Amino acid sequence: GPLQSVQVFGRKKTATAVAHCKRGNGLIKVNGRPLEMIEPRTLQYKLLEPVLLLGKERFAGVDIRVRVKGGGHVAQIYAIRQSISKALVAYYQKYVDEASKKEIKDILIQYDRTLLVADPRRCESKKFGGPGARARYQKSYR
Amino acid sequence: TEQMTLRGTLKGHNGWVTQIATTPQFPDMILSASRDKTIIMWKLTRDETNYGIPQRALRGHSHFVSDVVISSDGQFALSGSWDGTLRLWDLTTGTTTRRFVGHTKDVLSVAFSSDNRQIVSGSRDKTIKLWNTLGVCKYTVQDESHSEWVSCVRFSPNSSNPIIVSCGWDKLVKVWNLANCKLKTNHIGHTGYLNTVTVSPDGSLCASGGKDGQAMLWDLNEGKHLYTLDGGDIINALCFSPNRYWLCAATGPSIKIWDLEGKIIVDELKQEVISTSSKAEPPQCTSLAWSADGQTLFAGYTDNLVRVWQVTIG
Amino acid sequence: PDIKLFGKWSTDDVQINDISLQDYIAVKEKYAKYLPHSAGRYAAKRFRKAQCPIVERLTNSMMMHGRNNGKKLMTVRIVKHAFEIIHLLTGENPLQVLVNAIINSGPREDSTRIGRAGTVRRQAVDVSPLRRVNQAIWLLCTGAREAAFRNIKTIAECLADELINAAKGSSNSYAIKKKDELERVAKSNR
Amino acid sequence: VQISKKRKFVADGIFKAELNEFLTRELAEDGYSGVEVRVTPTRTEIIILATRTQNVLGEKGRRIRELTAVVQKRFGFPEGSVELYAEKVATRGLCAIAQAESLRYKLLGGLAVRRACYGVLRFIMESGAKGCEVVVSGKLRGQRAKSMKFVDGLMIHSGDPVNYYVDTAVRHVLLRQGVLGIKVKIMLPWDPTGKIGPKKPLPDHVSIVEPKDEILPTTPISEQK
Amino acid sequence: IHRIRITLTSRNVKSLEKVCADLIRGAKEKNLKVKGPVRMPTKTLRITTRKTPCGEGSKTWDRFQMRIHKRLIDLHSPSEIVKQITSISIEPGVEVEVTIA
Amino acid sequence: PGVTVKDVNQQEFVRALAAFLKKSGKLKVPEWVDTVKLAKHKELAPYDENWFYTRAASTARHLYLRGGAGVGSMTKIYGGRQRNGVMPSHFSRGSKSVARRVLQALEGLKMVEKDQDGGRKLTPQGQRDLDRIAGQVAAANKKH
Amino acid sequence: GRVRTKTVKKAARVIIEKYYTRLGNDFHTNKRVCEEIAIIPSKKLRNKIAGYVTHLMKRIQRGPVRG
RNA sequence: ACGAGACUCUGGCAUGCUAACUAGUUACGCGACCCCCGAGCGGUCGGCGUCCCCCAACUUCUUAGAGGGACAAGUGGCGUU
Ligand SMILES: [Mg+2]
Ligand SMILES: [Mg+2]
Ligand SMILES: [Mg+2]
Ligand SMILES: [Mg+2]
Ligand SMILES: [Mg+2]
Ligand SMILES: [Mg+2]
Ligand SMILES: [Mg+2]
Ligand SMILES: [Mg+2]
Repeated sequence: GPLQSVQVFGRKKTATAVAHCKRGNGLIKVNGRPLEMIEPRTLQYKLLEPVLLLGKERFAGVDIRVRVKGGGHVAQIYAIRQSISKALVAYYQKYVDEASKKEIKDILIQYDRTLLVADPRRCESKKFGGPGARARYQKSYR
Repeated sequence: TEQMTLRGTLKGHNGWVTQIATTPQFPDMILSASRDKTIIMWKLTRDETNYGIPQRALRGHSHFVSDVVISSDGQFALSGSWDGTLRLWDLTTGTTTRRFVGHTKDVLSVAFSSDNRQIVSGSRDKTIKLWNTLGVCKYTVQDESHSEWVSCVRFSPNSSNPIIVSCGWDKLVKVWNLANCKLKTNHIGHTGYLNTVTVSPDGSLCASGGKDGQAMLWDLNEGKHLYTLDGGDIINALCFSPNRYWLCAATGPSIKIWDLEGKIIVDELKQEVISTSSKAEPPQCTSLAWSADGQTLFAGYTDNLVRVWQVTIG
Repeated sequence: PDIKLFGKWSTDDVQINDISLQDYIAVKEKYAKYLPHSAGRYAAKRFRKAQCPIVERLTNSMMMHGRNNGKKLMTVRIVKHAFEIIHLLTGENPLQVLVNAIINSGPREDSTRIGRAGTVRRQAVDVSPLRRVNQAIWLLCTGAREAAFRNIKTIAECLADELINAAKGSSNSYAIKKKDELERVAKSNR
Repeated sequence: VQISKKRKFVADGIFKAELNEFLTRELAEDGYSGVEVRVTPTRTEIIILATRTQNVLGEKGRRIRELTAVVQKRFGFPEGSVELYAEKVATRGLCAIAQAESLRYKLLGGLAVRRACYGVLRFIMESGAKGCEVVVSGKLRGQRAKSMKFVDGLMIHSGDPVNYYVDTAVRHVLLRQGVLGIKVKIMLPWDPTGKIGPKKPLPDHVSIVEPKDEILPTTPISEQK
Repeated sequence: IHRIRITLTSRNVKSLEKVCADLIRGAKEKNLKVKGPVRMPTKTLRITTRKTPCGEGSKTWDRFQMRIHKRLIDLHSPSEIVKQITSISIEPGVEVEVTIA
Repeated sequence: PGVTVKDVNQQEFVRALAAFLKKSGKLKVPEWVDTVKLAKHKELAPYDENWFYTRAASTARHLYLRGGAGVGSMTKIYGGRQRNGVMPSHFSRGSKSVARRVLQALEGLKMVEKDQDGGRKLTPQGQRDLDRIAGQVAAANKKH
Repeated sequence: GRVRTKTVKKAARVIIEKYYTRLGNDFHTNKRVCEEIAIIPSKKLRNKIAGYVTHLMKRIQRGPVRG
C-alpha cells in the first residue's frame, strides 16, 4: 500500500483553508471537528454541496482533513468548499484516470465555478477626505 | 497507389499541439505536447465514439512545451519548454525525475540519442548544449553555431560516424560530428528562416524546410545538395516513412506526401465543409509523426486537435 | 440527485404563466440551489442579474434599512421561516406562491415625468420585463417592512402575508395597491 | 542597551540631514555640492564634494582640520572616528546645487539678473545637459514682485523618470530690499555608464536597430571544413 | 568551528541582494556550509502629514513611506574565515552584523 | 468508536458538564455570587442563579481546547462590547476575581493544575471526565 | 478605450518595414522577435507593440495598407 | 516639444525556480484520554523528540527575491471595412 496523498488550498478574501487528502475510508474533518459541527449552521448546505453533487461513493476511498485560518466565518466556509473540491480533483488526477477527473470537474463547474476557481475581489484602500474608498465627507456652502 | 483517409480526432488540449511522439514498444499509446503547458499521454481505444482518450497529464513546465520525445524502451519521456529548462519524466508514475538547467532562453528542440545516453538541446540563446542523463551539461557550443535561433537539432540513426544536424534562422543547415563536437558541414540553399530538419531511417538523407516553402533534400554521408521539392506556404514539419520511402511535409492548411523515387505528389490532406468559416484561415498543421506500424499518420494542428490519417491500399 | 431549496422545497413543479417574464425569473433546473446565498458577482455586467435565482434576489432586497445592511444570514432565516409559514397557510409550494406574487405585482405600463421643479407633467410608457421584476420585488419587500414595524408580529409572518395576498391578487397587499395606482396614473396620462 | 532598527535608521537619516545643512551653510562660498558618509567600524569617513577644494582645505589644511574637530564636538562620537576628505565634482555644469550657488553669488556681486541667468543657462547647455530651466522670483524691479523664466532644451515634468532624470535646486539670496528666490532644473543626458547621467533610458524611447546586409542566395552550396 | 549568524539590514533591495550573493559565493568557494539567505518580513514605516504649512485650503495629505529589508545567513565555521569573507562585504547602505550564538 | 469532546455539540456539552458539576456538589462557590455582575460592560446580574457552574464548565472546556490560559486570557475570552451612552461602543474585558475563583475552584476538584510555562491546564482526570461527558452527550443525541 | 498612442504605432511600422521577413501572424513569435531586434525598456510597451504588429501583418496579408 | 499616455508603488495567478529552528507541513517515536460489541494501518491533542555528538524528509500552506503572464491577442458581427 503506497503512501499517496495531496494537499490543496482554497481562498476567500483573507481566509485560507488547506485540505490534506489521502487514502482512507471516507473521513472528512475540519480543524478536527466533523463537517456538521461547523458554525454557522445557516450555511451548512454550502459546506455539504460537493458531497451532495458527487455522492459519497467518490469520497468513500479518501480521508480529508482541513485546516482553516484567517478572514471571517463566511469567508472560511467558502474557502473550505473550494479546498475540498480542488483536493478531490487533484487526487483523482494523480491516482485515478483522466476521465474520472474530467467527469468530476465538469459536474463541479456546471453547478458553481467558485468551487474550483478563486474570487479575486479584495477590499479597496481608503482615501483621505472621506469615510471610505468612495464616500466623501459632507460638503457645505455658506 | 494509396489514399490517406481521416480516421478520427483526439481532443484533450486547450492550446496549439506542438509535437507528437510515438514508440515501437507500445503501439497503443501516444505522447503529445501542447501550448497549455501540459503533455498528454493518449491511450488508443479505436472505438466508435473516440479513437483515443487522454490517460495522464504531465505538468511541470511554467511556459509552453515545444518538443517531446520518448525513450527507446518507452518508459521515460523528455521535454523542452519556453521556460529554459528540460524535463525528464517517468511515464509510469507521471513525475519529473530529472531537470536540465543552463539555458537562458526558450529551448526550441530536444533530441534523444540512439542509445539513450546523450541529450542535445538547441535554444533561442543561439546555443546547442549536450547533456547526459544525470543532468550535467557536458558540452555547450559557442563556436558560431548560428547567428540566429536554432530551430531543430536531431541525431543520425546510422551505423556510420554519429552526426548531429541543426537548422538555423540564419538560413543555414549545419552538420556536426559527435564525440568531438566540431563543425563538419555547412549547407546554404534556403531563402528564409528554417523550422524543421529530419533524418531518414537509413541515415543517408536529410530534409530541411522553412518559410521559403521548398523542402531541400541533402546527402549526409557525402555532403552535397540532392533535391528540392516545392511545397505550400510554410513547411512546419518534415517526416520520413520508416518502411515506405516517402516524405511527408506539414503545410499550414494541408499535408503533402511526396514519393522520393518519382518526385510525384501522392496525396494532399485537408478538409473543411463549412462555408461561413471560409473567411477565417484554416488551422495550421504544426506537428507530424509516423506510428511504428507505418499505417497511421498523427498530425497536430493549431485547432487544439490531433488528427489521425489511415492508409488505404488500392 | 434532486436539489431542493432549504432541503425540502422542490423546483420541478413550479411553472411560470407569463411568457414575457419567463426569461427573467430564475427558478428552474439550472437555477436550482440549496440556499439563497452564493456570493456571486451579478452586478459586474448589465443584464447579468437576470441569471440570479429569484429567492436570492428577494434575500438581497430584504436587507433594509441601513440598520440591517449586510445582515444576510438573518435575511436567509427570515425567508426560510416565511416559506414555512406560507406552506402551512396555503398548502402549496412557496416557490409557486413567490412566482405568482412577482408576476402579479409588476406594473405593466408606467408614466415618465417631465418636471419643472414644482409642476410635473407625464406621458405613458411601457415597462421592460426586468424592471417589472425589480419593482415587484421592491414593492413586496417594502410592504413587508412597513407591516412589521412597531407591531407585535414577526417579519416572517408579515412577509408571508404579503406574498400570499400578492399571489392571490387581493387588494389587501401593499404591492397590488401601488401597482394599481401607478397603472391608473399611466392610463390617465395617455 | 541598544535601540531598534527603525530608530537607528531614522537617527542615521537625521544625522545626515543635519550634517548636510551645516556643510551647506559653512561652505556655500566654496561651491559646496554634497556630502557622502561611508560608515566603517574602524572610522566613519565623510567625503565633501565641492567645485574647489583649495578653500575647503584652507592653508596647510587648517580649515578642514577645524571642521573635523567641530563635527566630533557636535555629534559626540569619539576622537579618531572622524576624517573629512574633499573631492572635486566630475562635471560642475550638470550639478543643480553648484549652478544655483554660482548664480546666487553672481547676483550678490551686483551682476544683472538677466545676464547672469543667461550665462548660467549657456554654461549648463554647453556642459552637455538635455535642457535647463532657471526661475528668479522677487522684487526684481519696483515695489511689485514678479518672476523671470529662462528655459532651453528638453524638459519632463510628470512621472517617475523625473526622479532620476531631473536635478533641482532652490536657493535664497538676501538683497538690500528683501529676499530673491532661485530655482534651477537640469535634465540629465542618457549615459550608458552611470558617470554623468542615468543608466536606464526614458521609458517611451524605443530604439530599433538597422538590419545588417544579407547576401542573396542563388545556388545551393555545401561547404565542408 | 562556530555557529555564526550574519544579519544584513538595508533600505534598497538591489544592493542587499548583491551583498548576500557575494557572501554566499565567497563562503561556498571555501567549501563551507551555508544556510539562507532567509528573508525577514519587510518593515514599512509611514508618516501622514498635511501639505499646507498653514490651515487654509483643501485638506490634502502627504503619505511618506520607508521600507526596511532584512536577511539572515548561517555559517558553521571558525571566526577567522568569516572575517576573511566579511572584509570584502563592506557596501554603502547595508548594515552587516556578525554574531556567535 | 470512542467519543471525544470535539465530536459533540459544544452548547449541549457545556450544559451537561454544568449539570454534572452541580450534581457532584464538591465545587466551591463564593459568597458574593448573588450580588455581582460578571463584567463592567454588563448592565445586570446574570439571569441564571446557577451561573457559577456554567462558567466553570465553560472554563474547563476552554482549557481542554487550548491549554495554558491564565486569568487575563479568560478575562479576554469573556469580554464583550460596551455601550456607553452617547459615545461609540468599545471592547471591554470581564472581571478578574470571577475567573480567578473559577480557576481555583476547578483546581480544588483536581481537574485543573498549574502549567509549567504559566497559567493553568487540565489533569488527566479532568480530560477523562470531559470525554465521559462528551460520550454521554453523544449517546443522548443519538438515542433520541 | 483601447486606442494605441503614436509611439506604439510608429515603432510597429518601423519594425514591420525593417524586418518583414521574420514576422508572421502569431503574437508570441512576434513578441519574441521584437525583444530580439528592438530595445523596449518596458514589458507592457513591448506587448502592445507586438500586438499591433500582428494586427498590421494580418491587414497586410488581406491587402495593401495606406501607410 | 511639454501635458495626456508611457512611468513608479499597489491588488489578483505560478503544486514551475531560489531557501528558511525568529515560518510551517507531512511522517515517524513517546505520552494523555475515549470506545473490550466491532481495541484498530482506530479517533482528539496549539501535548513532548526528530538543526544544534549521532537521532527525518519537503516548501502545499507563511515570508521575499529572480523571472513568466494580457496584447483587444482568437472567433463572430457592426464600421469608410
Ligand atoms: Mg472596508
Ligand atoms: Mg466601511
Ligand atoms: Mg414587529
Ligand atoms: Mg511625458
Ligand atoms: Mg501619467
Ligand atoms: Mg467575547
Ligand atoms: Mg449607546
Ligand atoms: Mg510557496
